[PDB]
Amino acid sequence: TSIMAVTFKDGVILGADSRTTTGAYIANRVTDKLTRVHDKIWCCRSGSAADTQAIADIVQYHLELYTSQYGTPSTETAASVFKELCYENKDNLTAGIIVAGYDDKNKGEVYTIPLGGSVHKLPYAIAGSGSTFIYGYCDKNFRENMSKEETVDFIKHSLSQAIKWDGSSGGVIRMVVLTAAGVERLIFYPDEYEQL
Amino acid sequence: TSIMAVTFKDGVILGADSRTTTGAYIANRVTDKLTRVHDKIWCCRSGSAADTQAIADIVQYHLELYTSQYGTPSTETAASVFKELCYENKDNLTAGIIVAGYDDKNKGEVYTIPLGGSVHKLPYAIAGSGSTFIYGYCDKNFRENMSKEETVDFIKHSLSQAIKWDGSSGGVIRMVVLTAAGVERLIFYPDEYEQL
Amino acid sequence: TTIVGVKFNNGVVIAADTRSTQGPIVADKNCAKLHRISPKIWCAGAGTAADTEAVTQLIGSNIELHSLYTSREPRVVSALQMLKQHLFKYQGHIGAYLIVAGVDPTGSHLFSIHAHGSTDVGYYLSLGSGSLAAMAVLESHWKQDLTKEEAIKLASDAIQAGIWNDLGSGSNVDVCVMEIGKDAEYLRNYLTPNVREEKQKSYKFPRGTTAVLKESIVNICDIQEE
Amino acid sequence: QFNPYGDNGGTILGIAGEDFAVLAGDTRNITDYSINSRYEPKVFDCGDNIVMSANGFAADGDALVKRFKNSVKWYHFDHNDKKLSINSAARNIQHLLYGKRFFPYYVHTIIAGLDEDGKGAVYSFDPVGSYEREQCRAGGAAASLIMPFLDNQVNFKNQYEPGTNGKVKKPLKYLSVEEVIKLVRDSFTSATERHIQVGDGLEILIVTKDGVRKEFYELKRD
Amino acid sequence: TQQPIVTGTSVISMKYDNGVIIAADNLGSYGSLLRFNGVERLIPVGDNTVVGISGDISDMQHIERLLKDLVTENAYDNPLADAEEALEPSYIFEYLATVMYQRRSKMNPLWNAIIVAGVQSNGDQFLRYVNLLGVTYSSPTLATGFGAHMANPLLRKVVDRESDIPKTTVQVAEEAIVNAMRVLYYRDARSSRNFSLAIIDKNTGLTFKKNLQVENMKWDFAKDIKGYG
Amino acid sequence: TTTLAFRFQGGIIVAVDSRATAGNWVASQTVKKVIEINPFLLGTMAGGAADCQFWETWLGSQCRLHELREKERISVAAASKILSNLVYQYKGAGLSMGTMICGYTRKEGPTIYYVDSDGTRLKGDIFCVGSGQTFAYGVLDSNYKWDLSVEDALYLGKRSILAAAHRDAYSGGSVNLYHVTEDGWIYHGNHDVGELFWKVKEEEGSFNNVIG
Amino acid sequence: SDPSSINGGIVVAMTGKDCVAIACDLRLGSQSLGVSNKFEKIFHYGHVFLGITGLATDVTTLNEMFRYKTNLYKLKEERAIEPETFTQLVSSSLYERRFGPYFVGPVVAGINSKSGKPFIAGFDLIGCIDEAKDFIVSGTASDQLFGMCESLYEPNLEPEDLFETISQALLNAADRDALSGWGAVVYIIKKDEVVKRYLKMRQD
Amino acid sequence: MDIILGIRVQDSVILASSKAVTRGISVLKDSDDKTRQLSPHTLMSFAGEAGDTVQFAEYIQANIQLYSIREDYELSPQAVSSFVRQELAKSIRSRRPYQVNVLIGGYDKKKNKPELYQIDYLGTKVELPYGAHGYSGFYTFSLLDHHYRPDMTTEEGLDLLKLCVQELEKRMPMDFKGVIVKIVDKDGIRQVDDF
Amino acid sequence: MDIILGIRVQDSVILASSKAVTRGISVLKDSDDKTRQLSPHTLMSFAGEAGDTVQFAEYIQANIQLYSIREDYELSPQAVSSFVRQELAKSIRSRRPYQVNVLIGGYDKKKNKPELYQIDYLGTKVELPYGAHGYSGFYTFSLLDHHYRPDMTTEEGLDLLKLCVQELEKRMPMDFKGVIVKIVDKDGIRQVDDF
Repeated sequence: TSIMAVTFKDGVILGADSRTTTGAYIANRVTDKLTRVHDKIWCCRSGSAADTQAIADIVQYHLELYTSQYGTPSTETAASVFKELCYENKDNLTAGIIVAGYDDKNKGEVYTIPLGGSVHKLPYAIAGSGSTFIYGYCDKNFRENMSKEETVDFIKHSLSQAIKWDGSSGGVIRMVVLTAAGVERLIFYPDEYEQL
Repeated sequence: TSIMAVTFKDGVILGADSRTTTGAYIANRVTDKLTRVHDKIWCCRSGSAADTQAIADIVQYHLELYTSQYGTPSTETAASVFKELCYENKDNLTAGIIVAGYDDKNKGEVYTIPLGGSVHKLPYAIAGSGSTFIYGYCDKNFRENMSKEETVDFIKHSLSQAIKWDGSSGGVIRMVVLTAAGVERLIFYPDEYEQL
Repeated sequence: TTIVGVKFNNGVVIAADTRSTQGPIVADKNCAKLHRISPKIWCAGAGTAADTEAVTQLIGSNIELHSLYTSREPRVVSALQMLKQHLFKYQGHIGAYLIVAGVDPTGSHLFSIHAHGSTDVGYYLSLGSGSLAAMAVLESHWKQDLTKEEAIKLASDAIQAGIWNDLGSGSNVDVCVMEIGKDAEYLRNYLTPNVREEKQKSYKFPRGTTAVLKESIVNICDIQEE
Repeated sequence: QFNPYGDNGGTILGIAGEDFAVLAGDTRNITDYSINSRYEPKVFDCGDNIVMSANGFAADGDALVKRFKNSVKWYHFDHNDKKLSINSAARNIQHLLYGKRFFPYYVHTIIAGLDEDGKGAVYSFDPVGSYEREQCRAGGAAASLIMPFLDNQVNFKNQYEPGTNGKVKKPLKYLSVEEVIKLVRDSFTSATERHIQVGDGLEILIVTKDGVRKEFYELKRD
Repeated sequence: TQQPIVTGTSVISMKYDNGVIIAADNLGSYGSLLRFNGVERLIPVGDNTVVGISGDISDMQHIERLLKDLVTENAYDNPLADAEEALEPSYIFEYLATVMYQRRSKMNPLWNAIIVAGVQSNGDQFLRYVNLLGVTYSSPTLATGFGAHMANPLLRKVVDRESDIPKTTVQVAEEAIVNAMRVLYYRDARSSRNFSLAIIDKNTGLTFKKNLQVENMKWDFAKDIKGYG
Repeated sequence: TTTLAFRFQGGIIVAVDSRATAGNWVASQTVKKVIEINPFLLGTMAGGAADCQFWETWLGSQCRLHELREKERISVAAASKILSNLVYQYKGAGLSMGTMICGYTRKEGPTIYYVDSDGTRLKGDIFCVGSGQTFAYGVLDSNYKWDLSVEDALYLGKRSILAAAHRDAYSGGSVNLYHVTEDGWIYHGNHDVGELFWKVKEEEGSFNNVIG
Repeated sequence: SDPSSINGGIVVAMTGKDCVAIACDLRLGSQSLGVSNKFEKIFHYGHVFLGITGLATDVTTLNEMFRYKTNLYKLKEERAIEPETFTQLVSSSLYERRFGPYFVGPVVAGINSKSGKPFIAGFDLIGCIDEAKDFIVSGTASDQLFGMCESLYEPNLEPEDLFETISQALLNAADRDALSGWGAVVYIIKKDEVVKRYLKMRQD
Repeated sequence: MDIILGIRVQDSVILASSKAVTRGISVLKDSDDKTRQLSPHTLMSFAGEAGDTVQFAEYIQANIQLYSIREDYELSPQAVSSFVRQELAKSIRSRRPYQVNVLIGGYDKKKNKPELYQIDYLGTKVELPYGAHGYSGFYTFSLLDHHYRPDMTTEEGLDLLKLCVQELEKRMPMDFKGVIVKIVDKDGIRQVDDF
Repeated sequence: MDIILGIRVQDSVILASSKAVTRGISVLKDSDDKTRQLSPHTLMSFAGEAGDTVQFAEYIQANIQLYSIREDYELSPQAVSSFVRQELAKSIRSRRPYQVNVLIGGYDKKKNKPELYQIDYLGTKVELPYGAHGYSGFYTFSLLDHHYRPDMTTEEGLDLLKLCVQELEKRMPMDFKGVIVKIVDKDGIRQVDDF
């Protein structure tokens, strides 16, 4: 299960492979992974689906209550809440959550929280098991403040490699484009992207 | 540890790094691992240095005898003699050996012998720590019967990304160019390709 | 252990075999997998029998309480959360694995829960040792918008396949057809493959074949009033 | 780490009457709850009216038979075609299993046949090595499931005559060939339900002086 | 003691009325990493036999080489031989089994699961299984590993018993194998899109159809679901 | 398992059960735990059944070769020692043997050598080997004398097994009585222990711990 | 391995028509050492009979507990416990201690007061309802009786034809098992009369 | 080792307890009692773990004393035995086990009959004419069944006792430095000092 | 069993050797003396593990006998004890060790001298006034240090021995069932009248 989030001019586009695997068996290939914990802060999930869910459901309650009593949650602020649970449950749970958000004020922002728990703000981020293959690809093809049309194209391509060399990665690349416009879901099948 | 070979029009170009680390300490940064077993069959060594070094000496002497009595070894012949020792002793000895050698009739030939020990001819081959990092980058960029200069560049492009991602990859990119010309050394400093 | 669920427009059908085994010894030739959380939300249990039983009772009381308080039958999405949060607590020591299916006003729903609180969503699923075998039937013959008739026959088919290749799968299939806003039609023992052939030669023995030491007469009735 | 010894399930049954002996078994071959092979025989003719199945780990049993076939050839060659005795075969088999004692073979073996007297006779081998003459002995993991039936339908053990209530035991009664085949069918049919080792087919090779008869019945697949 | 390093995957096969069919995808995986995506796991010996080898690639070549020699050995002495004592699927089969069990007895097997498919000199169809522990059986339908659970049940719907063998035409059998392989690609990760197909028919010999593709992928169910959202 | 042996003036009485358990279940109640090494010697299967069988089938050969060569009857001593050597040397081969070689010569008189898988060879007047040895010993010791009459020794042998059989889980079967006389062993029938229990119950008024 | 296998011992129950049989061996041994030829395993709280296998301390502590809980019931409800109610209670109580579990296999048997049906049920270690009318078999020799009873099984027997069947099954199975022997007791409950029978067996 | 052997005769209970107390390799003292009187007709002899038995036997003594005063009625052997069984079911599930095996031979003074309970450490109570602990019972349970018949007087039991003790010292390498014999009967507790 | 004792007095070497043979928890035999006569003037007693005891003892016996006969000359006791030390020094480095403790008493006929060698299991041979092996030996080392004097006659050597015997039986929970005591002296080997 490779996952990524990549900044562009108008914001951030999250993409993700949709499989949930038990062993070499594909347990489910239409599983949902780009999961709404708040309106324009959405997150990519890797690791044990169970562990991460537990974290994500606790935080989702926090951010609603945060917004009403203490006004809008920042991406940085929200990453902090996630970071506390991760840090204390570093041994107990293995959870790798890319929490990514779009503020109209601060455009696309990416925070990666690794298994040990820490807020690390980065331009763009790659996680899951396929990240490695496309570490070298992605670095070379990093453009700043990309055109929207390209950004979609770029993610499709990166993940396309991942799926050929690692069987876990696979299924539909679902995306949520978080820009000033709102939340737009896109869906791309291997028929469209695998050839390219 | 990152090693590679890539075929092209006129033969094959062998590339390697040269930085070998023991724990965190860099034990030697200029380690040679392009080792001549034959005039135009060279091998690239990764895994345990102790073990690959022993292996390579045994094969070497074997191919000399083969040259004298039975006539010149071809790249295939060599690949078998490497395989057979690797196979019976798959467990005691750790070996990631790329046997590549150049016939004028068949241009560049590249055969990878993994730990398990089997012969697989490939248009290009990657191994060591750094190969995971570049796995997709190279497939994206692969080009068959390319110019000799493009081949030089490619090795350089891919390995710089290996150094970034892996801090045990690095030091001089040495090369053995096998074409019919002979055997030619190229040496390219970090200073050039890292900033490129 | 073979359990399948398949959606249709008018509901969801979930079926399972009732051969249950404790070790290679067939413990029971009928032991319904199928538990009741609520009269339109039924689920089947995999893993250990004791594990599924204990849990199904706990959550089925919980939903009941919730159902009264809110005077509306809760969502199938309530029941998924509820299972999940409980199991998380024991950290998966208690390993209960269910297919949870139900109908409610929101619509028709199909979910999974496992030991450590892993879930899967999907139009069609299957679970247990023979899950692999059932999934196989389901990928070839699935169709957008299965009809009631088509989905029931397909679900029972998948079970029959499971029977043959997976040997803890045998005996009669119980099917619960749960239709939106209408009483669940239990088609108990929809397919029975079984055959029983009595003993060819009678094994009844005349009386006093068996040796006796001494006999006694005892009572459990309360002692006499007088 | 490789599995040292498999298991392939199965149940066999050797019964010594007074003029016939049968060696019965299912055809169901398994590893875990998957059926490896629905049809695959296990009772093998070894010649001279001696039948053999080495039940349990199938691979160990294939080896054991494979060597025994060769020995039957050299027994006749040196001894001017002396009819290979039942006992002689038995001593031979003991000696194959004792061959590696350090990692003993994992087969529970039964040979049945006629003794030289002419009564049906069964000899049974525990894997540890030892063998002894037996009356009725089932083999395998459902050996223990089947045996009580036979000790209450033919052996008449713990049966006494009606109305004595134990004074006078109910004496052994010799059964026809047919009567035993029914008994063997019913035991196995019951076990199809109560155990997942037994099913597919019940193939019985019956050995007499009159030659070899083969008997077949289907069992269910559920 | 040999332990798995490089890995292989399921082989599906069946009997029908005039021959047999064996098929297998073309993979030589190194674990999660699908390193080699076209290492042909079906190795024909003559038209008579096609021997499907799963598990380690390393031992696939060890045995491949033993077979190469075995052809030469057979051809030595009485070379006017061509169908007499000349190789049969059973000849081949027996050899492998015996070596295999001796390898297991030195607590260091060749770590493979193998199905010999082919047609005897009699014309009879041969399907016989042997694996690393040394489990030997023949069955009208045979599959290994993942195939055992998933592509075997569909095969049985057709060739449920001995009597069904004649009814199964080589055409139904051909549909059957091809359809089944798509399913395995859908729900196993190991399985690639590329696959090879081999038909040993008594009348047409060997028809070896390479590099067929699995299409008609299901995403009609993918688009229905969006889960929690 | 319970097997016992006692020497007295009249020779030796050897008595054995017939039960053999595999796992928690009774595998058999017909394994005869008397191995006729030859007409002169009785060996017991006690301990490891298979090991005992295999190695006394072996011992038959060594006795036979001796008898041929020197043309006189083998001492009990010579045969038991030959066994002892073989078993020490191979130990660490899953061997578990425990046997009493019983024989009555005039060379030595009644002679019992207990041989053991370790390689130990121990002489005694009275040996009792088994799980149920422990029960057997109580009745055996108190009626054990050298000058015990022959007739009383026959009863004693049946009674000693009856007792063990009853308390021990791994013992039942039947009684085989054997007397090792001067000329060799003589078989004194099979007698079912199950049945003997009732006769004895009635006859002495014993078996009163037992209901009724 | 399990402490329940160290003391052995079996319980078996069968159905008849409007009559039940429930029987056991009276052997309790601790491996080699036979301790008792008279240790009961079948106990009764009124007409709902409770047969218990396994670990010996555990038997006694739980018999006393289940005594405790049905005593509360009879006074509260003001009426005799039912077979049915009792079944559900037993299971729940074995799951209470999931960890540090109970190492027993109880069998509930009875004749319903209001419905007149013969009823039997079984439980695992941590307790589940196992319905199977024909027999519920337990203990180390559970497999022996599974096969043995099913071949002999003929439905809804009269009191007298039932007595023979359960006797024959208990008798051969016991002698084919090391840990089961010494005496037997059988409760044939006709409908609510109890005839209580010690069987003669060849004790070894 | 450290035997406690019991046999129940027609009109009393006879309990034997070893003099020897061994704290490992060395016999730390070779004469010292191994039993304590719970009630004037109820006697509890003990063997098991070192020093655990010391602690347990004294706490068990007090509980019973308290009760006895309360009701002004010495607790019957029945009551005494079940009390102890109760404590042991708690103990075997305890964080730290207390594994003590007991014989409680008592005179049920409310029915005028001896009663002997065998209670092992797990806690199982059985009434029996005889029971024992250690390797005592594996040799004697059989010898006792033969020679004993319900009609046997106490005096006879004592002669048999000597013989039973004699075998044990012989066939076990252990030696118990004989036994002190305590007789629990209708009269209360009386010493038998011949042994 | 665990005890073998030796005391070298004025005019003789005295050996006392256990009669018990305990193979586990049961005393299979209570009489057999664990000794082998190597020469009429040399006695070896022995103790250790099952199986190794009998093979070794008899292997040594054979070798000394062979030696004795070949040259018609009884080898010095000094030589015999060296023999055994070497065979053991080999064993401990080999595949399979032989773990046997032995006391080698010989009366040198010619130098009219008693000589007792303590060879413990390792292959540590020392010549001492007096020795023992096993844990048993500790208890008795005090009575020998104090009461021994060179001038103890053979007869006085017996007396001290009985007192050691008594102490050993008291504080060991395992009784070694008394000793067969034999005297190795110029007369040869004789068994003490009493023991």
